[PDB]
Amino acid sequence: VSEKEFLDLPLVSVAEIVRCRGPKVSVFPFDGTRRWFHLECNPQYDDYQQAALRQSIRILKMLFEHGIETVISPIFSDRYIVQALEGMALLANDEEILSFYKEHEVHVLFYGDYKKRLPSTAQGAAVVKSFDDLTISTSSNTEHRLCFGVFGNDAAESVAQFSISWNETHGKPPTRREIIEGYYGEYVDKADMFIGFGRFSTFDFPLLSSGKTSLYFTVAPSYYMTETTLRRILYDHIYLRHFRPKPDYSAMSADQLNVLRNRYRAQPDRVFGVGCVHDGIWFAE
Amino acid sequence: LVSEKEFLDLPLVSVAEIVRCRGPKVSVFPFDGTRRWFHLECNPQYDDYQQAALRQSIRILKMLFEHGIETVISPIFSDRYIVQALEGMALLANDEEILSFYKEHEVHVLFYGDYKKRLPSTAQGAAVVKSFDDLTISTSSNTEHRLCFGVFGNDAAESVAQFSISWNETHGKPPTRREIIEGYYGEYVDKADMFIGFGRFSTFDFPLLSSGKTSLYFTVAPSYYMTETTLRRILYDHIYLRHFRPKPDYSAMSADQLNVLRNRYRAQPDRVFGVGCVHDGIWFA
Ligand SMILES: [Hg+2]
Ligand SMILES: [Hg+2]
Ligand SMILES: [Hg+2]
Ligand SMILES: [Hg+2]
Ligand SMILES: [Hg+2]
Ligand SMILES: [Hg+2]
Ligand SMILES: [Hg+2]
Ligand SMILES: [Hg+2]
Ligand SMILES: [Hg+2]
Ligand SMILES: [Hg+2]
Ligand SMILES: [Hg+2]
Ligand SMILES: [Hg+2]
Repeated sequence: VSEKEFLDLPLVSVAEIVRCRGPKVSVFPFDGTRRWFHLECNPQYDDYQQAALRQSIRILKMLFEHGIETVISPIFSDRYIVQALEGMALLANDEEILSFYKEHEVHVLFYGDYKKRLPSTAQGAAVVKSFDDLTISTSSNTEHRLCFGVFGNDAAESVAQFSISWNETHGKPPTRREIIEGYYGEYVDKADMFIGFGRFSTFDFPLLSSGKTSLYFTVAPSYYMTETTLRRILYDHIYLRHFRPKPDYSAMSADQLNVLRNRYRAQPDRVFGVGCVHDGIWFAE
Repeated sequence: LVSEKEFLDLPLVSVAEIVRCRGPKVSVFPFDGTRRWFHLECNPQYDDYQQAALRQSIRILKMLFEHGIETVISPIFSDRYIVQALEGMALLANDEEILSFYKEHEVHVLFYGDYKKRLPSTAQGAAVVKSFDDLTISTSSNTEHRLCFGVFGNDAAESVAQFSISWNETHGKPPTRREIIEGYYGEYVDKADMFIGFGRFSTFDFPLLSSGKTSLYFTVAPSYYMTETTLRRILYDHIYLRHFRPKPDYSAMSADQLNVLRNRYRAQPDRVFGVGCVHDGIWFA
C-alpha cells in the first residue's frame, strides 16, 4: 500500500490496520504548549489550563480512534509545583475528560514518583486521592489504556525497592513483566513509538524503551497535530520502518552504489538533530 | 559565546577545553550502518571486514576522546548465529592495536549487559567473557577516559532486580540510584548527555542513563563516515543551541514573528522529523 492510499482510508480501516500491525503503545507528551498558547489563544484573557486540556482531549481521542491501544503521556517531570497541581487535578475531575474516559472505555493509570515528590499538603494529598479514585473507577474499561506520567522519569530506586519487597513476599525475584506491572500498574512489552517535539529528545517512559521504538519529532507544537500528520507518522511506522527485504547491496548496480557512496562522501556532515537558533527559538535542520 | 564556524575553526585543545567545561561528559555512540559502509567503501571478498571495521572504530573513539569527551558508551551487540558475533567481540579485548589504543589514550574499558548469561556456554564464549573481565582489570589504572561496551545491554530491569535483592541482603539496605548504576556498568555516571544514532530514528542500549536532557542525533551516512566536522556540528548544537537562553518571550515578539511561526505551524503538510521514505529498499529521513 502507498502513503496516499493510507491517508485516503476510512478511519475504521486505518484502525483495523493499527490494531493489526501496531503501534500498540504510543508515547506522546504534549509539548510546546506555551508557544502554541501564545500563537493560537489570547494569553491574558484565555485560561491556559482549560485550553490545553481541550487540546489534550482532542488528540487523545484522535489517537484512540485510530486504533492505538495504549497511550503513554508524560504530564509532569523533573516556579511552583502547586501551580502544576491544578492542571493535574483536572485529569481526574474535569467533567468533559471523565465523560471522555467513560465514552471511549479508557482505563487510566498513573506512573512515577508522585506520591513522594508531590507536596505534603491537603492539596497534594487530594490530587493523589483523585488519581487513585480515577484509576479504580476506570478499571472496568477494557478498550484503551491511558497512562499519565507524574515524576515518571527515573525508575531505578522504585524498581529496587519493588524487587526487594517482591523477593521477600514471593520467595524469588520478579520477572521483567512483573517489574513493569509494579511500576505502571499493568503490562505492555515496549513502546512502539514516541512522538516528540522541537529539540530531538525523549523522556519519561522507563523500562519500555527499545531500538524498535520508532522516534518522531514534530516541528510544530503538539497541539497543531492533525489527523493527516498522525497518519503520516503511522504510515512510516507500519510500512517504512520494518521494510522488507533488507537491502541486498550486492544486488545493486554500480550506479546505485555510486550514488549512495558519493552522497555519503560529499556530505558526511548531514546530521538530523543539528539545529539552528533564530529569534530565540531552536529549529531542526 | 561563539558561532558554528568559529567553533569548527578552533584548535583541538580549545574545543576539548570547551567540552570538558560544558559537556558532554557522556556520549552514547553505537557504530551503525557498518554493512552498508563496508559494501560502499570496500571490496567484500578481498578486504577484511573485521579489521576495516575495527580500524574505523578506533579512529572514531580516538576522535571522540581527543575532543574532550570523558565517557563513551558504545553498544556492540544487541537483541544468524551468535557464534559469528563472538569473533568481533573478542577483538575488542585482544586486538593488539586496540589494546595499544587503550594504553596510549589512557582508557578504562568496561562491559555492560546480559552477556555472561546470553553468550553461548562454550569454551569460546567463556573465553570471550573472561577476556572482557581481564580487560577491565588490566585497564583499571587508566583514568583519563572511560569506554563502555554494551553486549546485550538493552534491558536492565531483571539485572537491577537481582542486584538490589542481593544488595539489600548484604550491603544492608536498598542500593541508591548511584549504586545501581555502578552495579550495572561497573562505575558511575549521572546520565548520558547525547546519543548519536543513524538512519531510522531510534535509540537503544544505555539503560538507566536516558534523560530528557539527553540530546539526540541521527546521522544520514553510516557511522564510519564521521569526520571532525560532523562531530563538531553535533558538539556545537549540543553545547550552544539545545540550552539556549533566554527562553523565547512570545509577548515581546512582533506581529510578524508570531505570524511567521503561526503560519509555519498551520501549514500542511507539516514537517515531522522521523517520517522517512523508502527508495531502492532503503529508508531515508
Ligand atoms: Hg504570556
Ligand atoms: Hg478505540
Ligand atoms: Hg486496563
Ligand atoms: Hg486500574
Ligand atoms: Hg502504561
Ligand atoms: Hg507481589
Ligand atoms: Hg524561523
Ligand atoms: Hg556482501
Ligand atoms: Hg583526552
Ligand atoms: Hg575508570
Ligand atoms: Hg559507562
Ligand atoms: Hg536516495
